Amino acid sequence: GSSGSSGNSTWSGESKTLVLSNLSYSATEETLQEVFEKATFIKVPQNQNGKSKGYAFIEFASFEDAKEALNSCNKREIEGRAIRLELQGPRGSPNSGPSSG
Repeated sequence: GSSGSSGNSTWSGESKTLVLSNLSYSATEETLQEVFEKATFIKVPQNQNGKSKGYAFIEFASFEDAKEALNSCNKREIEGRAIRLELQGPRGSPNSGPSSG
């Protein structure tokens, strides 16, 4: 959390469910099933018409696999649209550090 892109950081927590965002309507569970092979289950919420709300819910065996794909898949260009992945769950927090000991 800051005013600038940092990258993949080790958050104090573990989640087997990955939160996909920036999904294209043209993209469906089918396309996702290709990007995530370890994904034990893929969910893509669409609209009454058939348009992806703009996000998705990926499921894995554990925080192990989920992170394995979330580390790479991160910012995956699908159907001409960059998709982001974030470990679903609570909002963790870093540990202050004024002076190292």
